[PDB]
Parts: sequence; C-alpha cells; structure tokens
Amino acid sequence: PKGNNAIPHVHQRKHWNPCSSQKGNVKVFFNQPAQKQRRRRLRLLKAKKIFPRPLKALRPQVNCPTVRYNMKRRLGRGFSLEELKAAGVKPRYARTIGIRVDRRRKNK
Amino acid sequence: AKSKNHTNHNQSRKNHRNGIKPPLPLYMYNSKRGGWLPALVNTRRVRKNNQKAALKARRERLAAHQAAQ
Amino acid sequence: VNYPKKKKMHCPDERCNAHKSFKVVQYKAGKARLYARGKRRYDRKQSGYGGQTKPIFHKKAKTTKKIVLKLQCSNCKSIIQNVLKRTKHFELNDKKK
Amino acid sequence: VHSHGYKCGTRHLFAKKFRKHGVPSVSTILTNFKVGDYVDVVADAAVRAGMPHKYYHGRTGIVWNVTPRGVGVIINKPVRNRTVRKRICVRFEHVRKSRCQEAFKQKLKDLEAFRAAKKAKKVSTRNGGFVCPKKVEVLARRTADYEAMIP
RNA sequence: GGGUACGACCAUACUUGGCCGAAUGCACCAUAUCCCGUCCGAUUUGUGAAGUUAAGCGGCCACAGGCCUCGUUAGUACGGCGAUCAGUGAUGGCGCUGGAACCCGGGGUGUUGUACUCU
RNA sequence: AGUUUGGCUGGGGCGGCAUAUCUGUUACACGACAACGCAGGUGUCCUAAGGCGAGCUCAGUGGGAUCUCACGUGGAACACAAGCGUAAAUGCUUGCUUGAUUAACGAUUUCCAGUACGAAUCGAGACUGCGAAAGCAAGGCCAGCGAUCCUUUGCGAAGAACAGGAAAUAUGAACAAAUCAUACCAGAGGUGUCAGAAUAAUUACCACAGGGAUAACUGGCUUGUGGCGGCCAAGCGUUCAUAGCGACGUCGCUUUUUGAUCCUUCGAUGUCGGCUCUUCCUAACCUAGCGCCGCAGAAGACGCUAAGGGUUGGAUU
RNA sequence: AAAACAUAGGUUUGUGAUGCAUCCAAGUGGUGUAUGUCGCAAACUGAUUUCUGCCCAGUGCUCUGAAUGUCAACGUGACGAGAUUCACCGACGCGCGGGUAAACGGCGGGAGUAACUAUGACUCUCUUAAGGUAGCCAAAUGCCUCGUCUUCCAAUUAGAG
RNA sequence: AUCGAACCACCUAGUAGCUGGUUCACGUCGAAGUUUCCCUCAGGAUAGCUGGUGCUUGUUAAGAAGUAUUGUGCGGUAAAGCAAAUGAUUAGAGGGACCUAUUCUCAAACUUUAAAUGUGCAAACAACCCAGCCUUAGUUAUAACAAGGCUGGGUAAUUGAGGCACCAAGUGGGCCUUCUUCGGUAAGCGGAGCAGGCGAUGC
RNA sequence: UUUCUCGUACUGAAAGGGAGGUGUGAUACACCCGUGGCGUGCGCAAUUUGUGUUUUUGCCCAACACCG
RNA sequence: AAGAGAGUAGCACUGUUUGGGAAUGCAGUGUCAAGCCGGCAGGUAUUUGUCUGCCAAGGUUAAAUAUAGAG
RNA sequence: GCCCGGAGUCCGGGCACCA
Ligand SMILES: [K+]
Ligand SMILES: [K+]
Ligand SMILES: [K+]
Ligand SMILES: [K+]
Ligand SMILES: [K+]
Ligand SMILES: [K+]
Ligand SMILES: [K+]
Ligand SMILES: [Mg+2]
Ligand SMILES: [Mg+2]
Ligand SMILES: [Mg+2]
Ligand SMILES: [Mg+2]
Ligand SMILES: [Mg+2]
Ligand SMILES: [Mg+2]
Ligand SMILES: [Mg+2]
Ligand SMILES: [Mg+2]
Ligand SMILES: [Mg+2]
Ligand SMILES: [Mg+2]
Ligand SMILES: [Mg+2]
Ligand SMILES: [Mg+2]
Ligand SMILES: [Mg+2]
Ligand SMILES: [Mg+2]
Ligand SMILES: [Mg+2]
Ligand SMILES: [Mg+2]
Ligand SMILES: [Mg+2]
Ligand code: NA
Ligand code: NA
Ligand code: NA
Ligand code: NA
Ligand code: NA
Ligand code: NA
Ligand code: NA
Ligand code: NA
Ligand code: NA
Ligand code: NA
Ligand code: NA
Ligand code: NA
Repeated sequence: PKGNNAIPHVHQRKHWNPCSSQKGNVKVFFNQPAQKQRRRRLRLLKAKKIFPRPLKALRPQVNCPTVRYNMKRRLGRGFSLEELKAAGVKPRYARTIGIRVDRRRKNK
Repeated sequence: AKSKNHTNHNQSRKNHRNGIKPPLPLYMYNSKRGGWLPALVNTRRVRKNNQKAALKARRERLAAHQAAQ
Repeated sequence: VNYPKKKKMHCPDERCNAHKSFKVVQYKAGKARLYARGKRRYDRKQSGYGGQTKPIFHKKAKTTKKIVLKLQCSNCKSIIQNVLKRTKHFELNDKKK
Repeated sequence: VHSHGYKCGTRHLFAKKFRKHGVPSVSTILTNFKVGDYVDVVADAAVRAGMPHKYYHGRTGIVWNVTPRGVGVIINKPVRNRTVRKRICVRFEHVRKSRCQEAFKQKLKDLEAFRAAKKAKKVSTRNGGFVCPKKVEVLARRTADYEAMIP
C-alpha cells in the first residue's frame, strides 16, 4: 500500500544503462585526479619554455550584467579600441607585448 | 463464480480490541463558529474589555509588591 | 412549461437598488471562434498522419436540457442569469390561462 | 441495498398516536431554552420543518446554540471504534426539556438543607425479628386444580 | 354560592333523552340614513332596546353508550440464561429467573389561574 | 494496415437488470443487516399545481320539488409509486402577487473514508410579496440527476483622486496607439457502464497463461419426479366393504429413471453399445413345500417359507 | 481417393493499341503481346438428350439523361488600418430519371359451395416486386416418422414401386 | 523431417493482475477474509485488525469499564384482538334483498393494547451553591433577563494506569456450531442477525 | 565575509504588497529588562502541618491582534 | 569617394521536427523582395511610431572535449 | 450546427462533427 509520499518524477526510462543489449549513455570521473596532475604538468612546462614571459596576458576589468550582479566586477576578454587610443598604444602592436585586445567592446 | 455478499461477523470483536474510545470532554473543542451572529459579535466586545482589565490588574499587583520590597 | 415575458426582480446595481421590471429572453450558446486557444491547440494536434486524436462521445442518454434565462433591465443595462429545472417544452407566452 | 433514503424505516416511528393527533400546544411554544441545557430529541411528525433524522429520535444531548426558531444540540454517535460528537439543527417543536438531572439536583438541595438545619432514620427489613402468625395455612396441591387445567 | 372576558391541561370534560334556573350578565330579538358585503342585512357590518327566558348557557337525572381508575383473567400466554435433558420427530417440561393482553366485576363522570363583578 | 467488439450471473449463452436511485415488507420493538427475495416506482410535470390573507367544508347517507334541511373524526383531497401528516386546515373557492431573486466561501444532517456529488435543516445581510397585526415565504417535504480538460455566457457602467491609498480588474516581459488573445469569480453544453475509455462479427484450421474458484462422464448429500408398498373404508363384485378389487384421504421405503447441487478430479481416472467371464441381491418367471378362493374335475387368482438350480434361437434397427 | 477438383460442351462481361487486364520504390522501366476480335483478359455452370417459367421494389452494376438542388481548393469583389469576416463562381460524385436476374437474390393467406357422405371445378375476400410454372420426392433435402398402400421373408425401424 | 505465414541473427533478460521456486538459530509480540471507490468480480487504492518507535503524565484515579444500582427518555417484535378501525371469512336469530345484535375461523406488506432481551443521558473539582461587584454596540417600555469575567465564604456498586502521535507489514476466496431467520419438496443446498469456534492448535 | 544551493517570510491568477509589546488618543503620538490575554499544566520557590499559593517550561483548547 | 554575396531571405499550402506555446528548425511545390527615410533579432497574433543589438545568403583556423565490443 | 426548397411553422433534402 502506498501512503503519504511525494509523486516521484524520476526521469529514467531512456535506455541509459549498459547491458547485454544496450551500449548505454554514461559518464564517469575515474580520471579526475589523473587529469588534475596532467594539467599542472603542462602549465609548468609552458612556463619553462616561454620564460620570462608572463603566464597569462593582461585583461581589462568589466561590470557584470543584470540586476543580480550589478555590483560585481570581473575580468574581460580584451581591451577596447578607445582605451588603447587613450593610452597611446597601437592595437596590432599591443597584441605583440602580451595585451589582449577586443574589437567589440563599447565603453559606454 | 459467485461469492459472499456481506457480513458483520467479527466486526464487533475488532471494534472492541482497542475499545470504543470515550467522547471528547465538553470543554475541549467548544467554538461557536456558525451560530447566532448578533450574540457572537457582542461577546467579542466583552472579551476585549476583559483582556484589558486583566493586563491592568497585573500592573497594580506588581507595583504594590515592588513598593513593599 | 409557460413563463411570463416580464418579471419584477431586485436589481443589485448601485443606481437601481430596488425591484425593477426585467425582460425575459432564453439564453443560446455563442459560436465557436476558431481562434480560441483550445481550438488552435486541437487543429495543430490534428494535422498530420495519425488519424483522429481525441474522443468523440457517441453515447448520448439525456433527452432534455436545463433552461437558462437572461434577464435584461431597462434603466440600468445589467443582465442576470437564472437556471430552471429540465423541461421538454419551454414557452414564453405570458398570457395567463 | 435498494431504496435507502432519508426516511426508510419510519412507518411506525413517525406515526403520531391513537386519539392524540394534532399540532403542538401553547405549553410547547412557551418553553425556554438556554445554552448548556439537557434536552431530548423526539420528532413530532405534524411539523415537517426541522425534523431530525431517524437516528436521533429518543437521544439526549446538550444545547450549544439558540436561534430564533431553532436549537442546536450535541449528540454522541459511535462510529467503528470511536464515538463522534455530532451537531444537529432542529426546530423548537422537536425538542423537550430533559429530567435526567433532577435527582442529582434534588440531592444537592437536600445536602445544603441538612447542613443549614444542622447549623441553626430508616427501618431495615434485612435484620431479623419476632413473628407472631396467629394462623397458619397449608399448601398441598389439591387434585381439583389438576382437573382445572382442562379447556 | 353564581356571571362575564382571557386561559392551562384537552372526554372523570364526549353523545342521546328528560327536569329545573333568584340577581348581575350572556343570548335570542328590532331596524338599514351612514361605514361595509351579499342573488337575498340568511351570514357579515352599522345603529338600539319594544319583548322573551321558547332556544342557546348553567345545574341535576338515566342499573344509557363512551371514557378514566382499581381488581380478575394469571404467575396464564410469551421470554433471557443451562443441560452428554425427554422425544423418531413435531415439540415439551425442568433449574435460576422477567412477566402481559382482551372479555368480565367494583367505583367515578372535570380540576383550576388572572381581572371585573351580584349576595 | 492497425485496433476494439461492456459487467453481474446457482458454469457460460439467450433472457433479465438485482449497473445510479425512492416507498412498504424481509428486518429479529435504538441504529445497521443479504439473495436473478416480495409488492410497486424514478430521468418527468407545474407562472401556477409557487407565496400570502380571507371565506368555506369534504366522501357519503336520509327526508322533500339541479334546489333545500339534518347527520357526517375524514371513511375525500393534497400532479405521480407508497408510507406519514392535516378540519374555522397542509383540503376547496377567491383576491393580490413573483421569496422559484440576491444571499459577504456562516454552520450542519443523510451516504460516509466521517471524501465528493445529489437532496435537506438552522442562520446573518439586501430588496420585496400578502396581511390591521403577530406572522409566513428565499419553490411545489421527503425520488426526479453529473468531475478534470475544452467550448460558451454574465459581472469588473459613466465620472471623482498630483497618486495606487478604505475607494480605479490584471497580463501579453525594450517602449507607446488601436484591435486581438489570455487569466481571476458565478452559471450553461455530459458522460444512464450514472466517482464519468472514443468501439462490429467469426473460428470445427485454431494458439498461449491458468482454473477443479467453473460446466460435460464416475462417486457423494436429497428424493420433487420415477419405482415399490402400508392404514381407513364410499363403492364394484348374482345379495355380500375386505375371494378378488378398491375411490376421496393419509403413512412410508428404495436409489435400478430424470431433475436439484457443485464436495473430489482440468501438469488428463480413456467417454455408448455389443462380444467374453465370474460373482452378489430379491421386490419369486419356472422347479420344492404349504394355506386360501366367487377352488366340482381340469385350468387358474391370491398369500407365506424359500435365491439351492435354471431362464433360449432369429428378421429390421 | 470421395459424390471433391479438372474436363469437353453452354452462357455472360471488358476491349480497336494514346486500348483492356496488370507488375515495380523509381525511369525513354515490365507481363498477356513473336499478339490484333476465328484475339486477349475476367466470371459462372459442367458430356449428350429435352428444357431453362414469373419478379428491377432491396443491394449492386450501368446510361450518349446533367436538366436542376447540394460541395473543396483555385479565382473575383466588398467593410476594416490590418489579421479576420462576408458575398459570388466552382468539377466528378450524391440526389432525381431510365436499363439490367445464365448480377446477388426472391417466388402468399382466409371463408362458402355439386341429388348418401367425402372432396370442391365454381364464388367471395385480404394481400405482394412477383405470389413456385414445367418437372421431381419421406430423395445424400420430411420435424412429426419406425408416415400410408403394394412387393420382397416364418418374421424386415432395412431395400424397391 | 520446419507452414491458417519457412529458416538464421538481432531489437530481447520483450510483457505477464497468472503457475512454480526463494538457503542459519533462539527470543518478545501476533492477525484478516469486513467498509467505500475503481471496464471493478483470480487485481488494487482506502478504513479496520497487528508490530515498531515513542511523547505527556500518575501512584489512590485525569477525558477509565463489551458489568451492575437509582433516576429519567425511546420502541411496536413475541403474545393478544376481530364481541374495536382496514382486509378476508362461516352459520343461525329478530325486524329474497337490506338493517340490528351475535357467532366459526384469520393477516410479512392489519391493529386499540403490549412484554422479555435492549437502547440514549446523568449521578461533582477545568464543577456546583450562596454573597458583593465589573463590562457589553445582546433582549425588554426601564427593575429584570442573557453572555464574558473578578473577589469572599461551603460542598452510583467494585474493578483499575488516563490521554496523544509517527512509520509500516500481512489481509481484503473463508468455513462450522447455538439461538432467530428468508428462498427451496429437500440437500453435506443458496442468502442474512447475535455470540463462540476452526483456519493459526496441540493435549 | 563563496562563486552555487538549502534555510532564516509569507501571500495573490497577476500588476504588487509584506507581519513586536504596552500606554494615550481617534507612515497618529510617547517609551523599550521583554511571555497579547484565559484554562489545564513537569519541576522549583515560599507558607500550614497535610493543605492552600507564586512563576510556570514543553504540549493542547478557546478569544484577540498583525501581514497578503 | 564608392561598395559589401538573389529564384537568396520572406510569404501561402502540405509534411516532419522542437520545451518553443496564433506556428523552434528544416524539406517539397507555388509565389518571390529591399537597399531615397535599408534589412534581420528583441519567446502572444495584426496595423502604426520609437528604442536597443547586429549586418545573412562565400572560405580557412590550434588548445581545453570523445574513444560506450578499434588499432 | 450550415445551405436550400415546400408548407416563425414542420418536413424533405447534400453537407459538418475534440466537453
Ligand atoms: K432575510
Ligand atoms: K485511460
Ligand atoms: K481412387
Ligand atoms: K468452361
Ligand atoms: K430488383
Ligand atoms: K435495380
Ligand atoms: K498486502
Ligand atoms: Mg489493502
Ligand atoms: Mg545478445
Ligand atoms: Mg469476497
Ligand atoms: Mg461475464
Ligand atoms: Mg425535490
Ligand atoms: Mg469444486
Ligand atoms: Mg492415465
Ligand atoms: Mg486406469
Ligand atoms: Mg488412404
Ligand atoms: Mg417429399
Ligand atoms: Mg433418406
Ligand atoms: Mg438383411
Ligand atoms: Mg421410395
Ligand atoms: Mg508458491
Ligand atoms: Mg501471545
Ligand atoms: Mg489460509
Ligand atoms: Mg570548418
Ligand atoms: Na411509535
Ligand atoms: Na463505470
Ligand atoms: Na421418492
Ligand atoms: Na412418488
Ligand atoms: Na465437379
Ligand atoms: Na408443384
Ligand atoms: Na424404405
Ligand atoms: Na526481462
Ligand atoms: Na470508469
Ligand atoms: Na490461485
Ligand atoms: Na486473493
Ligand atoms: Na526561395
């Protein structure tokens, strides 16, 4: 006898399980600690090769949209053309010395 | 195939296993929701005055005791 | 059943708060709009290859229908709806026997 | 299983009486009801309005509501393994004052009267005693009464 | 000992027949200008006493019917519980116990509140 | 090509509705109580057959020429089935009316899980009807009816507010003008399998999972029907109830007929008749022994003890 | 293993090739057709002999009747700012009217009446689309039924007439 | 060796309210075959019966009882009746029908009367009685009533743990006997009411 | 003080709004050591010689009040 | 000083697909643009006016991701 | 529920069906 329970809605009727007749549709994370080690090794290797260049290129500071994140700040894709002109740096030459450049930002 | 239709056998024995519980006391759920409204409304005005007098009585009782101490 | 053509009924409107003369007319259902939301949904579901997609209800048992009267007032244009019991012949002759 | 309506077994239950038909008298009209009283619920069968269901005929309860032409009574009713307190609304004609507490109240009035007199009993047949007959008959089952029981 | 008006219980108060009734009353009775309604002042409505206790009303009576009450029917009919009771059965008695009804017989034939009132 | 082709049921089918419901009875003097139990109903009808005031008294009977007098406890009427109820009325006639409207999600009863639906009871507010008034009336007393989704109708009249307030319905999400669509509240179109799928046949060419919860054959209980007998005696027998019979009634026995039931068996107890062969019973056809007659002889009827022995050959089927 | 199927014989239907029947998912695709009405395709009956009656209301098929009523897209006009709405036109078919049974099929009751009875040629009356004609029969078709008569046996629920 | 739709591999461990199976010990408790709804009748959901976990309490009884007593209500079954209403029905008597008074015999869907066994309520402390007050927009023409409060005086046997939750299982084919009963000629037959049993249990 | 989620606030279809007590007056005014009042209520405290009383925790019943 | 991809985008009908609901993407046939106040998008259809963001119908491109019966 | 015709009236017709 059922009693006072919630109505389940479990959403599991689409042959996701591997059996003798089905390949399945699954994703596991057994390689998570190994991939963490590999990514760290590549970052140290890249630093050794490009020495003494900085690991990450310079990026601008931008405002997050919508009313939920109005007051928050983060990093943007690249610097604006108006900003580069104000600091007296050419855009094609700026990319050469490790400055990210974005040609779509508006500076409102 | 036919079967039984209805019987009351064993039903009295089942009802007395945990007994016929006594009725609720008369002071437990005594609310006159659907009653005579003119009398219900008048009683509310008296009850509001009783609550106000109850609060005043404790104020004087406390003050008298504090004066003695 | 015979019914009068006029009745003296209370009017709930603020302007006419009293008993007034109402005119009696039987209610008839309006015509389906073809752009009602339920009709748009049904037409979309019906197009294609699967055949009929909804029930049709052929098993009719009742032989009468309830009578609804729309009562229209004169000074204040309000309308009041009333329901009578089921009957097989409704007339509005109003001429007393 | 057929035909269980509001008044099923009521041919003799709601019948009036022999040579006692009619409508409620003035004495019934002038009865006063107040909240907290004990009443009996009996049908009248000459008043169709406000007549209780057949289950509540002969039952006794307490009144919780007084209305211009009606009384509300609380009545117990056992359902399965419990008793439910039910509320019924009836007219004043189907309600009679109950005398189920007059003995108790009379006992209280006597107790205070006894104390009042004290401030200002019976003979037991169980115990033995002397008996003087002055005459004694005999029972002997005469043959005459054996012959009597012949119709 | 009475009357009238308003009542409570609603036959010990009813039904048929007979006899009697001071006073205050009640009632029958007289009459249609006005108010009012009918085929008809018969009922009803408005006016007012020239008479009559004939009737209505009250009291009493009847081996009268009914009704009320107590006995008798009768510890009868019927019933709850018990038996490794009787009997082929149908049924029945026993033990501990509850207990009627009709017929019939004796008695009875309203009790009373409030107000105004004649001896 | 795909799918369907109701249920209950003394097997199933045909029949019927006991499938949603109302009265009397079954029902055992609180309440509740089953059957394909018994006798009957329901899907309607009514602007009056609803509401109120007044006046009157019905069915019937008797005496007189439709009219008149007396009696008349309801023996009439109240739409329909039945029960209950009612006499200056709950009936009949008449006059005026629309309480059959609205009714802020008030409370409750019946079924009952103390859910809904249907029906019903007691109320508060508005506007009214009839009454000189007290008062009665939000249908005709209790049977007469219907969820989700969808469709369709009614209410959110006009003005007033320097601001969304005790008072102006809301949304179509970048913003504005007019259409359109959609929401919130109250009704209507229906599901009678009546707590509510959209639905025709056949199979002997047949298949699967099961069922002795369920039929056809043996066995078991019963004995209506079938068969075989007692008791009484009105009559029949030339007169003579009983040599032999015996009506109208009543009491039994048997399980060799047919019914009634559904206990065992559906992962199977080989289903008619004949042929062959053994055995048992007696309610006795022949053979043995007795009694009696309407038994002269002969031939027979009936009855008793008796089951040791015997009871045939063929035509059509 | 038959009484079934086939058969010769008989009858009906469609069709003159840009055809009738018909295969394939499709094409400058395929079959009867290397054919041409004494042909090809589709049905029913079943040698010979002698015959093959009446019914076109029902269902079907068909018509060189479209005469008029009804209807879908496409078209043509209007009101509106537009979505929308309305009006007109609109084929075959259906309806209406003919043909057809060797298409599927169908093919009646009740009274009275002739010199002994019995039967009823004759009469009357209901009623259909038509009311079973020529033949045949208790037949492999007849419930009642082991029908009734004759023959075949001593005797026949069997056989024959 | 396969045909009212061949064979091979795969979807496929297809679905089954139906049939079969389901592996150690001891201990504490311990049922149901009934209600309502369902294309429901070999199945479910729902309440009841049961287990576990408790919570709040008490030490003579708190809101205790399958039982009595006293008081006070309810009823139309057994019986009785037809010399009383309704219905059925036999025969004489007094004035062929008719009338009056009787008479034989009756009723699940008749009744004046009316048991036994039953069935509501009450018999005190969250209460009662009296005294003096307070409030109200309730009632009454107003002393007087209603209702909610405040402050002082006095108050039916005998058995014994009361009340309140949460979570969940099995069950939803029953059968027999005593007494009361309906259908049937009857039945080891079919259908009900009360109680006790078997099922689940031996001795 | 997470960058996300559950919770500390709910309500209406929606546009939207959004909950303390006492006192005094008819986005009102003034205070802030505080259970809104009533009933039944473990334990503790204080009295009488066992009774009566205070504060009552948790829980439950019935009446306010405040928010949508 | 100019220009920036036409049986293309759109619309009608039909079919399929999507959470996309008076129609999310696509396919077939019919019809078939603008660039002198341009075109597409802004999750409810229509007509009218603003605002915001982009500029389809040509092409190439590492890293962070898969290896569900391989080497 | 539409469009007709013959007598707002009933019938005959060709159409259309999500409580
Ligand atoms: K009212
Ligand atoms: K379904
Ligand atoms: K052969
Ligand atoms: K041929
Ligand atoms: K024909
Ligand atoms: K034809
Ligand atoms: K279970
Ligand atoms: Mg269950
Ligand atoms: Mg495999
Ligand atoms: Mg059952
Ligand atoms: Mg069946
Ligand atoms: Mg009704
Ligand atoms: Mg069996
Ligand atoms: Mg075998
Ligand atoms: Mg064998
Ligand atoms: Mg062979
Ligand atoms: Mg023949
Ligand atoms: Mg033959
Ligand atoms: Mg032979
Ligand atoms: Mg022959
Ligand atoms: Mg098993
Ligand atoms: Mg135990
Ligand atoms: Mg078992
Ligand atoms: Mg590429
Ligand atoms: Na009674
Ligand atoms: Na159903
Ligand atoms: Na027999
Ligand atoms: Na016999
Ligand atoms: Na042949
Ligand atoms: Na012939
Ligand atoms: Na023969
Ligand atoms: Na599987
Ligand atoms: Na259903
Ligand atoms: Na089983
Ligand atoms: Na079962
Ligand atoms: Na194009």
